[PDB]
Amino acid sequence: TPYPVNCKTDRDCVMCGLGISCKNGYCQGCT
Repeated sequence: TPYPVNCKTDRDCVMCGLGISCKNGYCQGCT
């Protein structure tokens, strides 16, 4: 889930999935 998945860019949330939209320093919705 994109709850505790932080990031700056799209591929920064790679931990969540393959290309995740990054919100205010977090994950929007990976796979």
